[PDB]
Amino acid sequence: TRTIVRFNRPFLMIIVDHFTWSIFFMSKVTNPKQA
Amino acid sequence: DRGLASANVDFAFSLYKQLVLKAPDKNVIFSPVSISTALAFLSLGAHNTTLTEILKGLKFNLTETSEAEIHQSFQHLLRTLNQSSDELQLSMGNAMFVKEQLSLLDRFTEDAKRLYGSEAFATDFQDSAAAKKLINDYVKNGTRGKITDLIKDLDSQTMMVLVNYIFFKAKWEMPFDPQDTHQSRFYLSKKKWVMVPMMSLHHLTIPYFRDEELSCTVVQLNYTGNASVFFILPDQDKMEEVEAMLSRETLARWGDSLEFREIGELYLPKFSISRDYNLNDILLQLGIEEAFTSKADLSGITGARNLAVSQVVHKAVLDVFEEGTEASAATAVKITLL
Ligand SMILES: C[C@]12CC[C@H]3[C@@H](CCC4=CC(=O)CC[C@@]43C)[C@@H]1CC[C@@H]2O
Repeated sequence: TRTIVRFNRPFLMIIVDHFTWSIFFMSKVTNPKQA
Repeated sequence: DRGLASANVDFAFSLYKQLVLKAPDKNVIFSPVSISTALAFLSLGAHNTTLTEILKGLKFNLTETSEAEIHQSFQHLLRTLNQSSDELQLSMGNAMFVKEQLSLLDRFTEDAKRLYGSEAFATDFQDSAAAKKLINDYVKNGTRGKITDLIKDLDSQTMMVLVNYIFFKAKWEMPFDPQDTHQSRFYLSKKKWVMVPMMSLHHLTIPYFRDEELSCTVVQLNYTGNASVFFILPDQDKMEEVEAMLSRETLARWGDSLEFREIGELYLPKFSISRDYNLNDILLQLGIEEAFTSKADLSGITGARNLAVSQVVHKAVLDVFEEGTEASAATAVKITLL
């Protein structure tokens, strides 16, 4: 029973710097094709 | 550094919550560190209530830190972010565009160059189209063409614009193979989807945490270098519940709870999103009020109480693809006579 991680619904992204602990970017993807 | 991280992360999530509140159905993409730096830059010139509202809005605990501590911390952050690196492209710049006739305290211009790396460009805002193009070209150059139209409108009576940009281009530690990318469903809701290029990786061992209390799964994907992404995948219809728990404390718990796990398959869309924001209402909800009013105190800039913020704007772009990630953003603070 392997694990599967499937980002096929709204998800969050937090792009971070391990050096400074800065959050460079934060995102919610509700629709990758949203106008 | 320790207290700067904590304040900047608190600010990031507070900002996030207000953006979602303002537009609950929309993609979100922004750079917290860009906005924090642009407003810290602004606070260099603020006094009294205008000043403390900004520093407290940025989530700094003033019983534990001082103004000088904060600016020196941002100076050090900028130096660290702009260090040369062969692994990852990362840069942040600051600039100020001033009407030539405006008289500036030498202390302000010196501290701006020294602490925030800002030059002072003479700008004739009365020729608004040219002034607009110059600022937008500065941002376009800094973001390698990614942020093209940060300034949409520019009043002719503008006295000063403070600008921050950030540019980010990184390679995945474990990149996706484009031959494994196939059109697949992305569910906007339980019954509605769109078709997207779904990238995939197989048999990868990465930090992982199933958060049963919050009904979400957390994984960390690394870039080459010191950067990585926390991906948070709420169960179907649990996004708003996860969003309500977004905080420094929760991110710390997630970070301490990651354990390496073998993943059979990871599926991630290839996508590009962009958003631009008028942050005026957001910053007011966060307690930054006087800088916008006739009672604004920006006398650290000129020596007189003759300037007020009109608008703070922000634009960001996020591009995710098989080889890595490109993301950039810019923040502008528009300032008029009072
Ligand atoms: C989670 C993390 C360690 C904990 C950091 C986090 C960045 C945000 C943050 C700032 C703080 O001041 C508390 C700890 C945390 C939560 C770091 C990002 C990479 C690293 O793994």
